[PDB]
Amino acid sequence: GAMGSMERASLIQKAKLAEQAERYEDMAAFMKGAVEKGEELSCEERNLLSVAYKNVVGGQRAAWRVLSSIEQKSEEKGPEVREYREKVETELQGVCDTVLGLLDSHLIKEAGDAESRVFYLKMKGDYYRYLAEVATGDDKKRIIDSARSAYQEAMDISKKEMPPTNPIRLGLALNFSVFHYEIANSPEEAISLAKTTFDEAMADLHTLSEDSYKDSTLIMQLLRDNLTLWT
Amino acid sequence: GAMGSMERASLIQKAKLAEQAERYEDMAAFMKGAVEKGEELSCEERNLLSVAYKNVVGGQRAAWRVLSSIEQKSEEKGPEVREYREKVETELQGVCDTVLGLLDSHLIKEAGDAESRVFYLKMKGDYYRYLAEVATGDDKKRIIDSARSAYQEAMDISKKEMPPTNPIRLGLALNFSVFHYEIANSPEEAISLAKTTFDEAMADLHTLSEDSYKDSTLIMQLLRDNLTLWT
Amino acid sequence: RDKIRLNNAIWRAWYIQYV
Amino acid sequence: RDKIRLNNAIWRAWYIQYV
Ligand SMILES: O=C(COc1ccccc1P(=O)(O)O)NCCc1ccccc1
Ligand SMILES: O=C(COc1ccccc1P(=O)(O)O)NCCc1ccccc1
Ligand SMILES: [Mg+2]
Ligand SMILES: [Mg+2]
Ligand SMILES: [Mg+2]
Ligand SMILES: [Mg+2]
Ligand SMILES: [Mg+2]
Ligand SMILES: [Mg+2]
Repeated sequence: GAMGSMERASLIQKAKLAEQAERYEDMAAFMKGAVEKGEELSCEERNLLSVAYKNVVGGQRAAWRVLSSIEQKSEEKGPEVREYREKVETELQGVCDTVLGLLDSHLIKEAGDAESRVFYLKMKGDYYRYLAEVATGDDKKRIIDSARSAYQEAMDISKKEMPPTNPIRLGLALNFSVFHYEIANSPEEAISLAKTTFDEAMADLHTLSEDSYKDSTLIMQLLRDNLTLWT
Repeated sequence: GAMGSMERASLIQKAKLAEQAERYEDMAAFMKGAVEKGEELSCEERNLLSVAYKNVVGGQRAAWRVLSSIEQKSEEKGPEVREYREKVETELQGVCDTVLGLLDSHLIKEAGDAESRVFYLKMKGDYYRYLAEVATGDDKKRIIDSARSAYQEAMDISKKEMPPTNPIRLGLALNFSVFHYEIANSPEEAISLAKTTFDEAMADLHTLSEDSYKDSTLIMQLLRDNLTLWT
Repeated sequence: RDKIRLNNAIWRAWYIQYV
Repeated sequence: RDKIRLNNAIWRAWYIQYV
């Protein structure tokens, strides 16, 4: 890899600079370089990894959505709208595969604490979810089951090892509920999960400091917003 | 070039799709491919070329500004902030050089109508201006004179061949006034140009249709906003 | 927080409107 | 138009504040 010659600390430093500059492609390349040093990632570093790739794939998804809609709307268009949509799709799949590769080599393997293991399995579920959004048919089924399996393992650990207000646990539940609604054709599961997650978090807010309270209630608000949209 | 196998019409079509998707890097690569077909560009195509590269270099400039400020603020930092700022700088210079290359091969050469020739010379001034923002010393002087020369030729043609409300003429004057203020250490020239441009455009608005009026007054408003900032 | 909530709502609403 | 004017003002103001 092209980051092989750069110090791990320098890669992390530059990932933070790239974040400040909203240079998310660079940020992701720096964090990929950091992961490929072979050492575990700290909490802050895990967040940098996620922010980088979530923003990269977010841009790709947004573009894919613009093009997909144009495609579906097409007077004979020629092959160009399809071609360009496929170009973006392929690039998106490439980024997902890169992330999935990092998590499989060897972030998940070496993650023993709940905070890291749940985080990485949530990511695994997320990037399979993004692959699922652009997939068709039988390939879609396997991708969807890969997402489900990762989220489910993360859910099982989070329920055992983390309080109901833990932001990682909450963001996992949020995303798994989105998976149910948008990917798995399971709106009732989505709603049930979001509601139970919200209610169990509400009942644990009393334990929290001002700062932790703010972190937890943000994700709770997102659960509630989704519920309002879905009901 | 990698676009060498794609039809010119397909490149233009995809540039418009990329614009809709805010995929400006793609848009610029498609338009570069189109220019490299060797034919002149229509008015709409010239605008696509400009929108693409202005947005690409705009992102690079914005990032450079974030990093430059961090750099100037630096407890011993190590070489990383400088290195990353230099990386962005080099990429920015690369994009400017690409644009300048397209204009020199052979857009300006073949541009005989005022609307095209002024447009391309304004672009030439702009991309030299962007190179000037990150330049130092003697290299800076030559770059600054290259910008000035291009803008000046464009100005001379625009005054001879276009009415004072022509949006291309107005945008050229706007940008040349910015060059004077920000690059050439000539704030009085900047102010004088913006004012004279505004006043001569005001006196020609009466000739315009509703639609042309809206186009002209937008750039006039930008001249006035700049004047307010500078005075 | 408003911005985060707004951005989330846009993304989620797209799916619903797509159908 | 407001957005175009706002975006322009931000870019121009940066130079002034940079000095
Ligand atoms: O704002 C969105 C909308 O959706 C996306 C937009 C871009 C990229 C990815 C996704 P998503 O994975 O589909 O949710 N989501 C993030 C919600 C969130 C905010 C703060 C803390 C935790 C979660
Ligand atoms: O909004 C900006 C601020 O500045 C830039 C931001 C990004 C890229 C380039 C530049 P600039 O070349 O330095 O002006 N400028 C464009 C102003 C304009 C709007 C509409 C019509 C004509 C002109
Ligand atoms: Mg080392
Ligand atoms: Mg495909
Ligand atoms: Mg249950
Ligand atoms: Mg042909
Ligand atoms: Mg340099
Ligand atoms: Mg004069």
